[PDB]
Amino acid sequence: VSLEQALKILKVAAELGTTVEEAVKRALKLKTKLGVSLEQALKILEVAAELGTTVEEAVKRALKLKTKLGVSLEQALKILEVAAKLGTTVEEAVKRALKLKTKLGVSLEQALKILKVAAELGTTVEEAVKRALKLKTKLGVSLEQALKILEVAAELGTTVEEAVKRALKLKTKLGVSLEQALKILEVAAKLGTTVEEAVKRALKLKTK
Repeated sequence: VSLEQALKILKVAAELGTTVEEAVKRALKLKTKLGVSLEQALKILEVAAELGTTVEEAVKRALKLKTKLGVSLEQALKILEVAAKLGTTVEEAVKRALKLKTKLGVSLEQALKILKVAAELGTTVEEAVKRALKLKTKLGVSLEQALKILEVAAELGTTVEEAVKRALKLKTKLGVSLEQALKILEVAAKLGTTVEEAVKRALKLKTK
């Protein structure tokens, strides 16, 4: 059990309002029923809790999208998730994700993350791009990392500079990457706990 998966578990349980044991059971049931990875199974459970629908409907609509557009399951699930957060149809979420790809030269995956981040911030797309591009240039991070920093600052209710400060203090305290430090911070905020506590549980959970 990876630290990323363990953190993903804590977070999904929180999103679901269950204990982690119950979340895990639910995720292992799906994994077997679909022959998917644990990572995928948790993504499906996350999307149902963000859709405010059933695990079963999420799955149903995802495979419909998979077959319809020929995308991966992950991609189908982000699309469903972005459309929900945008309040739009998936046809419309896909149209905007393509107009962003063209407008910037980025992948579908990246377009969709931008759209989601703008939605979460309640900012325009153009303004989210501006903020992400500025971090990209100030710290030499990838686009995706710039976007993770944006969300986490929001989640915390602090500035991206203080988000960055803390994440770097974690890379240092624990010897993890920047991505992992951002996940841990996202996860402690979501759980409403200190990062020490989140990590302790994550390590504690890493006997699954």
